[PDB]
Order: sequence, then C-alpha cells, then structure tokens
Amino acid sequence: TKIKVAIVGYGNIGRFALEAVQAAQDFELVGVVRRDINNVPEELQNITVTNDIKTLGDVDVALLCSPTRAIKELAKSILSLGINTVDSFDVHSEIVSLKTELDDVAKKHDRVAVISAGWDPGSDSIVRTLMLAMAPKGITYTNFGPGMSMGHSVAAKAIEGVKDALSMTIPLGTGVHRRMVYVELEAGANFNQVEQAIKADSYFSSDETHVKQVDSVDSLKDVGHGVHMTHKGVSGKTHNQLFEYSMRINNPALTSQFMVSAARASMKQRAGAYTVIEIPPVDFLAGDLNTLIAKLV
Amino acid sequence: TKIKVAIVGYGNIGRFALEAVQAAQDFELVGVVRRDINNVPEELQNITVTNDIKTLGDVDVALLCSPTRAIKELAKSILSLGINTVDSFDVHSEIVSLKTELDDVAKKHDRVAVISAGWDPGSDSIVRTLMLAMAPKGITYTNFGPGMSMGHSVAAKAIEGVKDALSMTIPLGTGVHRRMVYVELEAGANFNQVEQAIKADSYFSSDETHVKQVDSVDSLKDVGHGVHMTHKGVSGKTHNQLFEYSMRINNPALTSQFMVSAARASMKQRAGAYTVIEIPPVDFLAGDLNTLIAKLV
Amino acid sequence: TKIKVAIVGYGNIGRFALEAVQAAQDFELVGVVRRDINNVPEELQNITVTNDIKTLGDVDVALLCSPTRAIKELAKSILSLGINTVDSFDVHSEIVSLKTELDDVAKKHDRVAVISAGWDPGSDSIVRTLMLAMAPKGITYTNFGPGMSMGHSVAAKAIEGVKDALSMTIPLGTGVHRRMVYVELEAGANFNQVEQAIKADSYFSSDETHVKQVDSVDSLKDVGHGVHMTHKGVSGKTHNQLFEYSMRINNPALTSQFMVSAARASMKQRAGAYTVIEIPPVDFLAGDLNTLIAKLV
Amino acid sequence: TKIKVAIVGYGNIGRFALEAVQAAQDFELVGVVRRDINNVPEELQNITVTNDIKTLGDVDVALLCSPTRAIKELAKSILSLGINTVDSFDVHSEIVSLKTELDDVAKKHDRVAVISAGWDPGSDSIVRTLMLAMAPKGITYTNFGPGMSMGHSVAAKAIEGVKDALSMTIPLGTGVHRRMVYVELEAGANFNQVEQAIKADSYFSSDETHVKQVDSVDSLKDVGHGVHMTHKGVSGKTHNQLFEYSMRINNPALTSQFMVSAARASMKQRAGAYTVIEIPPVDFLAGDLNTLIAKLV
Amino acid sequence: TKIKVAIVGYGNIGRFALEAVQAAQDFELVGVVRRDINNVPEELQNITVTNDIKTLGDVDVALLCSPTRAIKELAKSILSLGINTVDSFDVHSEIVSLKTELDDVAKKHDRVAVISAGWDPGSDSIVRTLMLAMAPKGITYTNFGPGMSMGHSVAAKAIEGVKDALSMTIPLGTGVHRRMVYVELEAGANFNQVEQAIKADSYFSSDETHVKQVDSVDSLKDVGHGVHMTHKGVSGKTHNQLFEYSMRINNPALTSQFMVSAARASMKQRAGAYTVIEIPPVDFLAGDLNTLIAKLV
Amino acid sequence: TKIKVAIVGYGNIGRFALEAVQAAQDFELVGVVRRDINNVPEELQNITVTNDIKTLGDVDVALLCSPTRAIKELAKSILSLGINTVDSFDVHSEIVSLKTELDDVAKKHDRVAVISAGWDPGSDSIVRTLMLAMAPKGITYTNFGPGMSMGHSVAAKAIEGVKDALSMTIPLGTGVHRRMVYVELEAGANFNQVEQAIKADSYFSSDETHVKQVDSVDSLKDVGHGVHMTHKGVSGKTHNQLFEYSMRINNPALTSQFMVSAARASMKQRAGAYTVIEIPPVDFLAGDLNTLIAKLV
Repeated sequence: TKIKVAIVGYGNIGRFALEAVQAAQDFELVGVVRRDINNVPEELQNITVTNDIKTLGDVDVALLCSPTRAIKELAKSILSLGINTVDSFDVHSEIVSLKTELDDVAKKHDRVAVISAGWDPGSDSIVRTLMLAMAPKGITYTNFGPGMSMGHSVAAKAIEGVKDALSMTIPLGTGVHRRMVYVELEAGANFNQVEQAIKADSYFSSDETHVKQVDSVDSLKDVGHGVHMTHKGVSGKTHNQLFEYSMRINNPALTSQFMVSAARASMKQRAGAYTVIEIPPVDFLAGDLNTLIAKLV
Repeated sequence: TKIKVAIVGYGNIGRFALEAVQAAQDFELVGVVRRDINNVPEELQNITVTNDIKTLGDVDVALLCSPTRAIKELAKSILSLGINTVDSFDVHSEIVSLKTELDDVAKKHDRVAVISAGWDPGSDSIVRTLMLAMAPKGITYTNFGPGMSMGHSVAAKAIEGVKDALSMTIPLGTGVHRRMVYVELEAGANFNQVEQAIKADSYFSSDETHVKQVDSVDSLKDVGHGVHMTHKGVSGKTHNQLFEYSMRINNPALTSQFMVSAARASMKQRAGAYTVIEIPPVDFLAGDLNTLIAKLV
Repeated sequence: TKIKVAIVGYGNIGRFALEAVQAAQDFELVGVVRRDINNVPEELQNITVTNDIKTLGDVDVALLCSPTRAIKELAKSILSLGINTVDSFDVHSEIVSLKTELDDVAKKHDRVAVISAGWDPGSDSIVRTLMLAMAPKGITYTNFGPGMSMGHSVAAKAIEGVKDALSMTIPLGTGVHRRMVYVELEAGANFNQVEQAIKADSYFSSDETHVKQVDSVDSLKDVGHGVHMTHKGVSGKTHNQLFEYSMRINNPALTSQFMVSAARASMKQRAGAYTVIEIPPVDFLAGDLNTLIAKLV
Repeated sequence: TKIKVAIVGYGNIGRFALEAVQAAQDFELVGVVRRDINNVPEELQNITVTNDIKTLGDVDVALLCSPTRAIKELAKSILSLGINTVDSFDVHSEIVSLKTELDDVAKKHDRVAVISAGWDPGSDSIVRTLMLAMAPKGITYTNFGPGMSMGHSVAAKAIEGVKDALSMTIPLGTGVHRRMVYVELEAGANFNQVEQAIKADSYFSSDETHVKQVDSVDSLKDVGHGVHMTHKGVSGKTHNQLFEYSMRINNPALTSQFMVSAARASMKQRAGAYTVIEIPPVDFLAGDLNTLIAKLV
Repeated sequence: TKIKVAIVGYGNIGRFALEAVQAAQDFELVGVVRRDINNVPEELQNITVTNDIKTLGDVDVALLCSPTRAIKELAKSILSLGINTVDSFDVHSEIVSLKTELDDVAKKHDRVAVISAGWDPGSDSIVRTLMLAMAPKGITYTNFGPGMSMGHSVAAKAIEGVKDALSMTIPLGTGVHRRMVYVELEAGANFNQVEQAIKADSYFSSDETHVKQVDSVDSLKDVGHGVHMTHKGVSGKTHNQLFEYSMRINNPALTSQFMVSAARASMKQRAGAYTVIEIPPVDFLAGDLNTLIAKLV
Repeated sequence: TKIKVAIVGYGNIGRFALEAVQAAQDFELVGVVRRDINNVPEELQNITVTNDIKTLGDVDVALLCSPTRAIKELAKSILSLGINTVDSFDVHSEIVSLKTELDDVAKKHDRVAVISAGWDPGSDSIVRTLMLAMAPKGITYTNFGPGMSMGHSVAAKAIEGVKDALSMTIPLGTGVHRRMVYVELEAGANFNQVEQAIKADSYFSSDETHVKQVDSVDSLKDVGHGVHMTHKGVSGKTHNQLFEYSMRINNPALTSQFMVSAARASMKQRAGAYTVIEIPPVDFLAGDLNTLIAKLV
C-alpha cells in the first residue's frame, strides 16, 4: 500500500525532497539516482544512491529534481520504464508543449506524469484558477519575493568583471519587480562598466535594477521567498470582489513538498500528463477521503 | 454546446445566481422554478418562471437556491429527472452524509451532483486542502467576517421581547468570533431580560456576545462578508511555513458565482456526487484548456 | 415634504443614481431625461423617460449625470427653469470657474447648485479640508486605485494600432501613480510602435507606464476603485500628527450616492453655487437633526 | 481683521491652546483667564493673565479650556458679555441639551457658540457624518487608543487602597475596549481586594479590565492617543462599501488645534449654538476661499 | 584564534546549537556532552559525544542546552573547570539570583558566564532596553506567538484524561494572550471534565483558554514562533513616540544562534556573570571591529 | 551623584536636548554654550548661557549640538578640558576616522567620547547589530521617512531660481528612496530649468525625484520622521528568519534623548571613544542595575 518513490537528481530541491519523502508515512524512499554517486553528503550516508533507477527495484513514482533543460528527456525515459514522474518544470511558456510530449509517452506505458508542480508554477497556479472560478472577470497579479532568482544570479555572474553575483527579486505590486544585484568583482574590473552592463543585459533591462559591490555574496544568500497574489473582479455582475493570497516560505522546502503531494496524486489519475490545475486537490493528501472531507470542506 | 441551467428556489442567492448565469456566455438560462410564481420582482419580468422544472424542456443542470433543509429531497428529485444539481449546502458536519445519499441517485440516473459549492463550504474548502498539500503538518484557522450571520439573526429574533434582530460575526483570530447583536424590542419588553437570554441561548453562549437596542435593524444590513485563513506548518521537515488567504466580498454574489462555476464543472465529471475538493480546479472555468493552462499555470 | 428629483443623462453613474434615489425614502423619482428615449434598459421599463425636463412637472432638484463638457450649459439651463442642480464635475483646475458661472444664475432664479459632488472631487475634498482643520501645517497626499481611469483608457484607445484599451491607476504613495495599460491591437498593427506611442503620449509621459497586449479588454474591467489619503503635520506647535483615510468602493455607486446626499443638502442652502466643503456635513443626511446629533457627534 | 481670542481655564489643553493660537497668523491672543493668577508656568511669563475676561478689552471669541461640569455656566456668562465661545464638551449624551441651552443665550446676545469641538466629539463626528453621506445604510464603529482615559484613571484612584492610578484604553475592534489599569497601592493595602474592586466598579465592569501594581504611575503617562473608525455599508443599492479613518496623534495638541479652527469658523456663522457637523468645513480654515477651493476640492 | 565550544545537553536547542556552531567559521566544535551517549541521531555520527567535558581537551566555552532546573548546578561545575558558560535560562523572576550565584564562581575561576541569552529572555531584552534609552517614559508590551508553549503543553498533559496535549500562545495585544489547547484523550475519559480542569488549572485560569479534542497532537506541532513589541512614550518632553519590533522565526534556531553569538561575546568580557543587556552588542559579532563599524553604525 | 551636563551649540536638537536634560532626574543642567549669547529664546530666559564652557564650573559631560563640520575640533577641545563628549555626528563613512581621532585625546585626558549617538547613526545601529547577532547571514535594509532631509533641502536651495526648498525622503523598500522636492521660485525664474537642474544635481540624480512649485515651503515642514528596518536571513543553518523594526517619531526629540542616554552611559566606560554598538545597552538607563534587570531581561 506504500507509495515507492525514487529521487532523480539531487540539486537544492533534492535534499528537501528527501526530507519530504521521509516525513510522509505513506511514502517509502526506494533510493536516489544521480550522475556522481561518490559525492555523498551526510544525509545520504544510509541512503541507496545509484546512477541507474532499475537497480532500485519496484518504483511507483520518480521525483525529477534535475535541471530544467534535462526534465523532458528524463521524464520520457522514466515513463518508458513504467514509472510515474513529477517535476517542477518552471518555464511557463513551454508547459503546454511539455504536457503534450509527456501525454503521448505516459499513455503508451499506462503511467501518469504530473508536470510543473512547484509553487509557481504549481500551488500558485491552483490559487489563480480558483480566483477565476470565484470572479471570472477582472485582473490577477502575482508578486514574487523578496527572494533569490537563480536565473538572474546566473545572468549577472556570466558578465565580464563579475566573479560571483546574487540577484534579489523585490515585489513593487501589479507584477512589477525591482532587482537588487550584489556582485563580487574580478581582481582589477571597473565597477561602472559592470553596473551598466548588468542593467543593459536582456534579463534586467525591462526592470528597475540596482547593483552594489560586496566582499562575500554567499553571506547574503537566504532560500526564503514569498508571493502576494491579488484578484479584483466581478462575481456574476457584482464588481469590486477583492481576493488576496500571501506566503512567507522556504523556497526548496515548499517546491519539494508540493512535488511529494503531486506524486501521491499521480497514483490516482488515468494514464496521461497533467498540470496541477487538472488534479482534484484532495488527491494531493494522505488519509481516508471521508475523514479529509469532514476536516476540510 | 451551451450549458442549459434552471434556477430552483429564488432566495437572496437566487437573484445573484440569475446575474451569474446571464453573465456566463457558455450558459443558457432555460428558466426559474419557485413555489410562488406570482411573486415576480423587476428582474424576472422577461424570465420564464414555473413551479415544475419539466416545463423548461432540456435542462443540463439545476442551481438549488433553496433552504438548507430542502436541498437533499430537492436534489434527489432533480437527479431522478436526468438533470445535474449544484447546491451550497452549508452544514459542514452533514456533508459526508449528503454526498453518499446523492452519489447513489446520481449514479442510477447517470448524472452529476456537486454539493456544498459556496465559499464556505466551497472555495475556502479548496484553499484549506491546498494548505495541507503545501504543508501537511501544522494548524489552519478560518476567520469569518465582519459579516451578517443568518443562523444567529434567526436565533436572536426567535427570543421573547425581540421584534427583529441582526447578528454580526467579527473575527478575533484562531477561529474565535465576537457576535454583535442589534435588536428591535417588542413594545413593552425589558432590555436586560432580552440581553441575558440572547447571551445564554445555545447559539451565543460559547462566544463573546454584545447586544445593543436600535430603532431600525434593516438600515444596518450589508451582505458584505470576508474570510482570513492562516496556515502555519511544516513542508517536509522545514517549520514556520506561513500561508494566508483573505477576501472582502459580496456574500450572495460569490456564493452564486461559485455555484455557476461548479455547474460548468459538473458537465465534465463521471456520474456521482462530489465536494469541490474532488473536482479538478480548471473544470470550473470557461475556455480552451490550452489557453487556460498558458494563462494560469 | 418628499424631495422631487430628475436624473439628467444616463451614463454609468445614471443607473447607480436611479438606485440611490429609489433607496432614499425622502426622495421621489419624478423621471429620467436623456437624448435617446428609445434606448430603454431593463431598469427603465416602468420609469418615465423624456427628452424635456418640463414634462416631469414639479422637480426640486436635477442630478446631472452627463459628460464633463456638457455640465456647465446643462446646469445654467436647469437652474433657469427654477430647479436645483447637483453634478460630479471632475476637472479640479476648473471648479472655481464653474462655481462663479453657476452662482450668478442660481442667485437670479433663487435656486442652489452643488458642484463637484462625487468622491474626488467630493467626499475626499471634505476629508482634505478636515485634515487642515486638525493640523494646518504639513503635507497631504491623495493616492488613487487600483481602479480604471476613463480619461487614460480613451487617450490610449485614440492611438494608431489600438482597437480598444483599458488603463488602470495604481497608487505608489505620495501622489505618484503607475499606469497599467491593456490593449487590443487592430489586425496587423506593430506592438512596439503602439507601446512607445502610449508611453510618449502627454497623458502617460509623466508616469511609470506598462503596456500589455490582450485578446478581450472587456473581461478585465471592474468599477471597483479606492483612495488612501495621508496627512503628516502640526497641530498648533506639536509635530508628527499622523492621519489616514482609506476606502475600497464601487466607483459609480459612491459617486451617485454622494450626489443624492448633495441634492438633499441643496434644499437647505441660501440661493447660490457651492462646493461640498461649503455645506454643513449634517445637511447631507436624512432624519431629525437632534436624533442625528445624538447618533453622530 | 485679526480674530481676538481669550483662553478661559488652563488645564492640559490650556497650554496647547496657547500654542495653537500663537501659531495661527490670523489670531491675536488678548490673554488667559484663570482662578489662580499667581500660578504662572514658564510659557505665561510674558502673557496677560487675569481672573476677569473684561480686563482683556475687545475679545471676539473665548476658548473654554475648563472642566466639563463648568462649561455650560461659563459659556452663558461669556456669550452674555457679547463674546463667542468654543468648547470641547465631551459628554456625548448631553450635547443636544448643551446646544439648546447655549442657542437661546447666543441668539439673545447676537453671538456664536461652537460646542463639542475636540476630536471626539469633534473631528471624528464630521468623519462619522461623511460616512452616512457616502453610504447611509450599514454599521460605523469608533475604536479608541491606545491612550490614557482621564475618566477611568480618576474612577480607579477614587477606590480604597489606591494612592494613584493610570487607565489605558485599548481598541479590540467593533467599539469593544480593553482597559489596562496601573496602580500605586497605599502603604499596607491588599492587592487582590483593590484589583476585584476596580474590576467590579461601574466604570470597568462592562469591559475586559487588567490591573498591574507599579512603583511610579507617572513614568507610564503619555498623551499620545488614536482612533480607527470603520464603516461597512450600502451606497444606493450597492453593498460592501468599505471606509476607514485612522490617526496616531497628541491628544491635547489636536483637541486645542480643532478648537482654534472652530473659533475661526465661529466668526462666519449666524447667531446661535452649533455642533461641528453644522459648520461648513472650509469655515475652519485660514486663507482666501478660492485659493482653498483650488487646493482642496 | 578559533573559539573552542562544547555543547552540554542535546534537547531541541541542542541540534540547532550544533548547526549554529558548524556554520560559524570562528568556532571549532570540540564535542557534545550528554548523559546517554548511545542515543546518537544521524547528525552526531561523526561528532565526538562524551558524558564528561574533560575528555574534549581545551574548551573555551560551553553552550548549556539542558533543562531549566539543571542550568545553575551545571554552570557552576563548568565554570569551576575554567570554561565559560552560555545558557538561555528562561525564568525571568530568577535571573538576578542566577547572575549573583554565577558571578561569585566565574570570578573565582577567572571565567565569564552569559545567562538568559535566548530570544526572550535574550534578544528581546536588548530591544526593551533600547526602547527606554530612546523614550524612558511610557509603556512597553511584549506579545508572543503564534507559537507552542512547552510549559503550558506539559501543564495540560499532566491532567487526568489527557494522553497528550499541545498549547498554542496567541497574541491579543498589550501583553494579553489567548491559549489554544489541543488534547488527545485517554481511552474512556470525559471531555467536559478535562476541558473545565485545563481551564481551571493555575497555568491557564488567568487567560482566555480554548480546548479542542484531536486524534494526533504531533501533526499540529510547528517550532515557528514570533514576537511583536510596542513602546509608546516620551523622548525628553515630546510625547507619542511610537516604536515597534516584530519577528516570525524558527524558535530553537534563533535561541541556539543567539547563544553562539553570546559565547563569542563571552571571550571579550572581564571575569563575571552577565545578562545580554550588560554586553556591548558588537561583541556578539565575528569580524574586524572597524569593518563592522563601517557596515553597521 | 547627579550627572552635570553642558549643551554646546543650540540648533534644532539644542532645544530638544534642553528638554531631555530637564526631564532626566539624574542630570543637572549646568548651562548652554553658544557663539551668540544675546539670541535668547523663551526657554533660555532662566538658563545660564555663556560662550565659554569654563564659566559653568564642574561639568561631567557636554552634548555637542553643533554643525557636523564643527564636531571633531569641538570634541577634542572639550575632552582636553577633562569633560566627556556626546555627539550625533551623522556622516556614516567618516565614523571610524572620528572614533580614532577622539580615542587618542579621550585617553590622554582620561575622559570618554560617545560619537554618532542619534537614531541613525545611533539607535538604528544597535538594532542592525542585534539582527546580525540573531541571524549573521542574509540582508538588512534601512528605509527612512517619510521625513525632511536637511542635506537635500540645502542642495536644492543652493540652485539658481530657488528662493527656498524642502526635500522629503520617502521609503520605497530595500533602501531605495523617492525624493519629493517643494520649491519657492525667485521672482522671474523658469520652472522647467529649475526642475531639470534639481533632478540632475549629484544629491538627486541617483534617486526618483519629483519637484512641485509652492507659495510657502515653511507651512509644509514637519520634524516627524521614521524608519522601517528589515532583516531576512539564517540563524545557524535555518533560513527565512524574518525581523522588522519600525518607528514613527519626532526627529530632534529622539536624537537629543538618545544623546542624553549616551551621556549617562559615558560616565561608566573606561577612557576612550565609542560608537553606541560598543556600549552595554543597560548603561544608557537611569536606575538600580538589579531593578532594571528584573524589569527588562
């Protein structure tokens, strides 16, 4: 009766995925799959680590904790072995494509793929859906942070004169963002050139961007993040319906936990690929349906 | 292709249900069913009003806008004619019973019943479910108001010395409520007897309750309401995950609009009875799946 | 004893003015005056609609619900028939002119004109006045929205490549505004030309302006609006006196309701033209002076 | 052209009244009237201090800064000398009586009395009036503090075992108040007797009351105060209109400043007695009408 | 140059103390001291664990992570071996006693004891001190939670009919607390007896207390906590100075981290015992004095 | 036993310093030192005013209330007479220099200098220090205002066409500031030249700057100010620790009061110069150590 889960990849969300699986009484961790099996941090000392998911035996579902660019090929491979897949694929514009690619393969092998099951895309996606169900006309805004942006950190690091970089995302409302960029300069680089180059880069040129030089970028890092979603709109013909959702959260802890909840849900769907807005919300939860209904509805 | 809807009952939510149906391009109002067809307010002048749903022809789904005590018998009758039912049945402790009673009948007649599809139970139920999917351990609180409580207004009206009454629900946090009761006294009643009797009544004795005498209770009435839900808990093994949902809304406008969204969803489920936490959230929405996914996920 | 009111014009605020008049027990609706009497929406089926105010008989006061540019000529004409006028004339820089023009005419015909009696100008004007009465030195800021700006919507619609447009006003504090513009493009228009042209237009060039392309501008529309006023200043010689006023409101509902309250006040003033800061606030209210004083002061 | 003002009484608001008069360019301080002329604090060294208002010559208006119980007799006496009166008479239930008593006398001597012109009653009274003008149906709440309550401090001091006392008013919403009472005990008094007696006293028995013993009550004193007013109600037939007013203020500084603004207004009214909701708000302000209209409306 | 630290006791704060020591580059963990050395959780696999601090060699300072009742005897013993002590001793009324007991012993052995170095007592104590330095007159309130209270959980567990219990502390302002108690009942216990007994117990009888029965108390547990401190008072002779401090934090993570900061500070004081308000704040920090001054002041 | 204090300089903070000294029971004002002894405002009528500190006899400590540029030379002179010095020297980048210059001189003459003891630098500096003690990794932001900036007012006044100017500092979060500049134009100056010149000046070119023309700049002035500090970071290895500090305060009242608290602390330090993060916080307070510990810790 226990849901047998493999963790594929072990980035930041990998360690938190392990924690989420161990905490879930209804899940059995059958092991971790990574390219370098000899890098073993403290928490993987007593955990089966392989470079081939087949060595873990019977596996119901795989949490894909791999880089964005690897998710598609990785999910097809694991669906093709008759294992379910959950990912947190974060590229909004490409989610419809990923769904159709994986739907073909999931259906051929009678398995379920749940895609883009982080907090955004993921949880937040369900809240945005609920807001249109409550008031279909009007405007929704999603406001991120304060939190780190990996994408923007990389983009700033990859400029001439920048040894290391940290980009913070700051919410200014109505989906508008301020970017606070902290840079370690390469010995002998010119600050004003680096600053102008970061501000002019395609990742930053749309947005109010500030750049400050620092000694250590690492001591600024915190995986705390957050969201403030607003909806102002019309229920039927009644205007000025106001809805708001906020959270102050640990980024990878939430991403990994929602992926585990999605993996649980994956076991109760007809073969195919699904965004989290296509899953009944109660399917994300452990326990007896009627106890859950009595507690929640 | 248009979803053909009948409104059964026409209380407060009835008028707002009519507005929600008219506003929905994908819905066709095939008429209103009520016991007194000769009470016709301005908005029902050009609307078909019958005392028998059979006279409305082909009807896909019925919005049950009737008193709580009538919902069960009413839903079985309409499911038995081969029509779907949506209600906002608001008695939390009885939802599991209602679901099983209606599931039998819905399945015999190959129809769908969506029950308890207001904002609480309803929308709020989905948010509470999402909070356990994001952080299964910890505490959720649901804080109502300020808004009118019909139940508590009735309970106070039904006491000796009280001509009319209005009970306000005031949120004090962690699910604790203050009740502000405004009373019109019957000519010659004793205030302090009425006050003590209201405070001692079973509907008020658990709660901080204040009673003030007024001339006109009607001029205090406003159908505005609201909720503040909090969840503080654990994602995997990471503590102090903080989530919050708020809305300031028109009560019947939201209740009726969510019922219309639920009616839309009813057309896409396998025969049976469902709480709204058992429906994929995107099924509540009008439009092309892939356009919705691109917009929301 | 009942205040006999005509509604002249029937734009957006027209429908809400009708609602406000019907709700007021001390007001009798003697009819609606409009240029096209054959456009009759559901709510005007049983309402007298004429193109000549003289056909409505004895009329104490007219609510001018007409375009800004028409208000002056319209008010002089109706004052000249011996009827009071209330408008929500919204051009701040021209209010002193309008007052003097109408004061001449109101005094000749022994009638009262109340001008600029919306929420801004209107209600907000009284709050700004009270803030100087409480602390004459210091700074007041008035922060609008989120809400639709008709002026800015029109200005964006009236550009090459723009089929339809919606401009949102977003408050950023200290009277500074962000403008979120949503555009429907004419078949074959170039987005980046339209975007730059909107941002460079005189209505938007002072302000942080964002432009997004959409399918349907209508589904974003909501007549919800709001204000946050701050005053920080000196009472006598005591500094750091902090005052704040907020509202989240239905825009036309409030505008029309304040106009009805102003019409009530118009019946108790000496002949002339008045801004709402020149009227005793209690004159806006129905009821017995002493009951009102006991309730409010 | 300068408004000639006498200050009668010199309690706490007396010192602040002097500051407000000196700061107002349009006011000339013609002196201070008090029973003990030989108690002269630093600020009254160069100020004319008399026990008879007649010695101050031509006086347009008197600020009555005397105890509540003295205001009525004091105002009649000064109106009878042909001088205007402003007070901050704070007993809400008695304001209609005070108005009629003073109206008789003000009219006989062709003078103006403005009564109950503090912040509550006073400023707050105008905001409550405006809220009914904007939305006549619904509920208003006025929430005080945190701030000192003189009434409640006295009531606690006047109990057996209490040398000195300070009562704080704490807002809990919907007009419900918590009272934090700090007591200095008389040498040899029993705490639990004093505590129960304070909690059972008529001034405290309606309200959640806490009592803590302290060494020095004086070091806790701060004349900071505040208000949060809410209105939730109906504009015309549109529900869930939300309005809010807040201030964090110096109590006597605001009381005295509003009294000076009221004194300015007193010079522009027809003979009689007035609450501040019966005065046009612009009459409270110094300057040219048209400059004020351009700035405020 | 590295500060050599032993962890004595390994309760909840023990695990977090280990994390805080490992994270600090200027600290060297020389081991953990506990009574049961054979209970070894995952994180202590490669950590020296002894029942005698002498086996750890040269130790500069000991973090006392032991029960409250053990701290005094434990600190004297370790000071007597020529090692510094830091504790988070949480009994406010006994801190002056603990300081004098440890001051004698610290001075005899030329060592430093820092006591009551959690967040309250601890960090919060410094903020309360700063508030009197900024405004010596007025009132400070410290508002805890929402968070778990170990003291109150124990007190409720230790009642007849209660298998397990969790007490939540809820802030209601001005230092007033609501207690939400969740109980697992012993097979066959009577709820209403248990409820009344918890509410009447000395730990709960002063406070608004609610009791709810649950299946699993463990799934409600979260070590998140928080504080809201307010100060309203006088700077010199200027009233209504408003100060506020908030945090939403992991309870043991903060307690343990402040203890590590205090241990760092302990190395720079003259022999004796100290509360954290007797230590220069910069002594809590790693780094070069002048770099810290440039960054912070 | 009374701390004997001289006030040197009498700018804005001078008057408030006098108030703070008079209010402190443990301080004796031995006089005021200023260049112009014949400018004597109301409050200095009975106060000894000299141009030579030696005439005031035995003085323990001097509050330097002089311009920034004068503080260094002034402090050396007064330390050299065997008197302690407190200043609020506000140039952050130069604090390490000032400390070393004054440390030499303070040590030669066996006296104490406390520097940069306002609210920023000063109080805020201690809060920023505490935030690193609680969570050493992460980001702190300090957000100022709304309040007047003297520096920015001067910079705008000192431009061609500007008779007078007031610059307001507005917090936009993450240490980013908006500047609202109000200008009185010299008879015949061109607004658009003045506006562009202010916006291009080095004091404003980094920041969002708005310029409005006004009649009287003086009537906008208020010495109210404020701060919002945030810290988001890591306690040990636990992320998303959230800390916040706010105040709404009278600027000079707080600056002067903290300087008096610092002067008190100066009497208990070993000879030298100190920033306020190098002083034990309890040394800022009057009273018995053990009473303070019992009250605060």
